Amino acid sequence: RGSFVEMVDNLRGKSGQGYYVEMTVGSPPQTLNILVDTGSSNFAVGAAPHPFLHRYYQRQLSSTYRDLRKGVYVPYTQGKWEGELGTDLVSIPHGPNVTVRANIAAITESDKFFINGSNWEGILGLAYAEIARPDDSLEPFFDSLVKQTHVPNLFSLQLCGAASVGGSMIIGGIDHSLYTGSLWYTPIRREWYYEVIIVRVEINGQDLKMDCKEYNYDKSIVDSGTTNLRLPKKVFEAAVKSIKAASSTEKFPDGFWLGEQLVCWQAGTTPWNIFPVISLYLMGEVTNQSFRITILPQQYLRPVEDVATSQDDCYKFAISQSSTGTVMGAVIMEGFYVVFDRARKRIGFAVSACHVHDEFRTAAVEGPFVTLDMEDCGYNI
Ligand SMILES: CCS(=O)(=O)[C@]1(C)CC[C@@](CF)(c2cc(NC(=O)c3cc4c(cn3)OC(F)(F)O4)ccc2F)N=C1N
Repeated sequence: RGSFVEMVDNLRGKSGQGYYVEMTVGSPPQTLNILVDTGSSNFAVGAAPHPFLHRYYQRQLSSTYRDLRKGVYVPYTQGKWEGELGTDLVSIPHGPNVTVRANIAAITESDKFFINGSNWEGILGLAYAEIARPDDSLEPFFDSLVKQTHVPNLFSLQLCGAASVGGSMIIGGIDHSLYTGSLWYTPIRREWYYEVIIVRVEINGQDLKMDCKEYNYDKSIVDSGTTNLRLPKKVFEAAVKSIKAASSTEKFPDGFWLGEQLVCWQAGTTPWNIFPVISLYLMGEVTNQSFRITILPQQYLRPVEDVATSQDDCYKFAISQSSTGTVMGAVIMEGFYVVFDRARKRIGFAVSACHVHDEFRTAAVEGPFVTLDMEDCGYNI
C-alpha cells in the first residue's frame, strides 16, 4: 500500500530504555506497553505486581485465556525471566485492524529484566522460531499474525533518537514518507536471528583491511533490542584504534573507549566534527554486488541525561566489544528506515527521514559497490 497513516508515530520511549508499542491482550482488552525487539522471538509480558511495573497481564480477567500448562526459564547474559506459557487474543491498537491468538509467556519471576523507571512491561520478540524458548514449536507472534490474517509477511522500523524517543513500526508494509532515497536490500543469511553479512568496514572512508570473516564472527544480527553497535573483539580493537587516530585532535582516557567512563563537554559545544563516520558494507542482492550504510557520531556518541553529579553535557561511547558477533543495535537503526522483508528473506536499509544529523554530514545508504568473495565473509561452525 505504501501509506499506513494509522501506524506512523506508534512508537515511544526514553533514552537508553528502548522503543515500545502499545498492545492489547485478552478479552476484554488489557493495555500494555511492549518493547519492540528484533533480537528475540518470545512474546513475554509481566503478569505479577513487580514494583517497577505500571501495568501487568491479569489472566484471571480474560475469558479468551487458554493455559498451555508449561513453564519457561530464560537466562540472559546479565539477568533472567521465568514465565507460564499460554495463549490469548492480542491486537495492536495503532497497528493493523486485526486480532490474533498468540503465544504469551506470563512472567512470574524476573531479575535485572524490567527497568526501574521505564514505561514498558513486556517484550515483543520479532525474530524466528529457531531461537524461541523453550523450543521452535512455540510460534512467535509475527508468525501467528501472518498465518491467521491477510497481513503481508513484512514489517519495518523507523527508530527516531534524541528525553523522549519516538518512531514507527509499520506492520504489513512500508511507508515511503519515513525515508529518503532508495531502499537497499541485504539477504537474511538464515532465519533465526535477523542474520546478515558485513563484507567491509570503513572509518572515515578508510578500510580496516581485516579478514571479512572477523566482521561476522560468529554472526552479525540486526537487533532493535540492543542499544550499542556491538563488534567482535578484534574488530572493536581495530575500529577503536582507527577512531582514536581520526579523532586525535582531542585526547580522551582509555576507559571512555571501553565504556568504563563518560566524557562531558560544555553545553552545545560537542566537537562532532572531530569524530569520524562509520561505514558498514553489507552483502547485496546480486553476486559480487554490495552497498554501504554510513552512521555519524550523533548515533554512536549517546547523551546520558541521568547524571546528577555533573552539570555539563555527558556522552557514552556506544560502540562496544562482543563475544556473540556483530550486533547492529539502536546505534545503527536510528540512522535508517529498516525493512524486515520476511517474505523475500531480506532486510532493506534507507536513510531515515528522522535521523539526527548536522549541516555538514548525513547518514547515508549508497550503492552499488563491487565486492568479491562475500560468501567467505560468513562464519561456519
Ligand atoms: C541476542 C539478543 S539478546 O536477546 O541477548 C538481547 C540483547 C537481550 C535480551 C532482550 C530480550 F530478549 C532484552 C532487551 C532489552 N532491551 C533494552 O532495554 C533496550 C534499550 C534501548 C534500546 C534497545 N533495547 O535502544 C535504546 F533506545 F538505545 O535503549 C531489555 C531487556 C531484555 F531482556 N533482547 C535482546 N535483544
